[PDB]
Amino acid sequence: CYHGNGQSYRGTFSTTVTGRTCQSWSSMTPHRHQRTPENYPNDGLTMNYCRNPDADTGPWCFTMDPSIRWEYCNLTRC
Repeated sequence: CYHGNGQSYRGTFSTTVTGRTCQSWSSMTPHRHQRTPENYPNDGLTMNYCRNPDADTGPWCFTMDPSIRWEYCNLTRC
């Protein structure tokens, strides 16, 4: 679990809500994006971990599902 909007979340959980696997923020595969550790160095954008680099309402991620752009992660607001 995370606190607030999980802005501070820097945990190693990477499974979407639907049991789908989180894509690595570095990788442009399958979802091509700009939320990179490279564009946002102080965000926690490590590997495929779940983060909220964007003032979302909980920690989310880009999905390894070519069909699913992104989703929240299977976490709970501590």
